[PDB]
Amino acid sequence: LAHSKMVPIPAGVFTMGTDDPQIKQDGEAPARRVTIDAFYMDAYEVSNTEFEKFVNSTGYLTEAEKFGDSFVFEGMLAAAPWWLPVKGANWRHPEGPDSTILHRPDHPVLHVSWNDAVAYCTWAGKRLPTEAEWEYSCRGGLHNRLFPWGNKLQPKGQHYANIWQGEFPVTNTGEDGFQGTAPVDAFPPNGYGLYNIVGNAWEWTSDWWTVHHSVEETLNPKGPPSGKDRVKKGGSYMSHRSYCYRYRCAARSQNTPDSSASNLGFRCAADRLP
Ligand SMILES: *[C@@H]1O[C@H](CO)[C@@H](O[C@@H]2O[C@H](CO)[C@@H](O)[C@H](O)[C@H]2NC(C)=O)[C@H](O)[C@H]1NC(C)=O
Ligand SMILES: [Ca+2]
Ligand SMILES: [Ca+2]
Repeated sequence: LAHSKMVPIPAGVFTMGTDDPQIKQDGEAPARRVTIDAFYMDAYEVSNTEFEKFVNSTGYLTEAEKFGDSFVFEGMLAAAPWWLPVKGANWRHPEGPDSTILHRPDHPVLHVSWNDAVAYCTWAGKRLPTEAEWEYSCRGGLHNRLFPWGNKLQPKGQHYANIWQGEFPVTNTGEDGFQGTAPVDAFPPNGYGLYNIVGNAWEWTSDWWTVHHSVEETLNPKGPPSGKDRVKKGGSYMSHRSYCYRYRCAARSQNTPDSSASNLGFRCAADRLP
């Protein structure tokens, strides 16, 4: 395993967002040309094992642990009836106190807040990516496509990401091989060498959330200077076309930075190799 490895994301110009928004309320539009300097991105979502190294080193207590609860999806025992605040749910106990990570060390760490993620990434000599860096990387060198790999959900009849199959939220068939999370190195890489950039765990980025974007060309944009929620990207193992069509690189959602949940993790980035 080399689950803290990073890949070089090349310098480039890309179209962020889309002029054919699928969830207009989320400010997927307008499409805008963005220039990104070369940098490095974690190939993998941060895993339980990698987060455990951080905690062993620092003694860090996550915000869910301090608050004493976190959000868990009902189907695996609030924003929706299927999100329950579970006492004792946290990164080590993803469905509550009588769950464990012992059998899933290589799955993405969950129940980590924005602050938790920033602490980890900085400890590791890295940082969170910006939304623009994250989306550019997600797109994997392709222009104006829905997914990191193209426009077809199952190219060549193959599953390319861990999302939901079946009727959400009642029945997840596990057709793609995983009902909950998958190992961080599951599924094919995109064109830049990134795994699970759509699906599996949602991913925090550094930006404050807004839905108001200019079409002006920008360079290494950081998002708005203020806000109340931070941007998350990429969808999760819960995502489905029928209700949360957000396993697209252009998609986006938000949460307050102290929020945590059983489908939300992160990966780091860095200007240079640490
Ligand atoms: C985090 O630290 C724990 C506690 O030290 C590690 O688990 C121990 O590791 C030692 C050293 O190899 C083993 O001999 C013990 O059997 C382990 N003890 C227990 C109670 O599990 C753990 O491996 C560390 N985690 C990571 C990811 O580095
Ligand atoms: Ca799945
Ligand atoms: Ca992901």
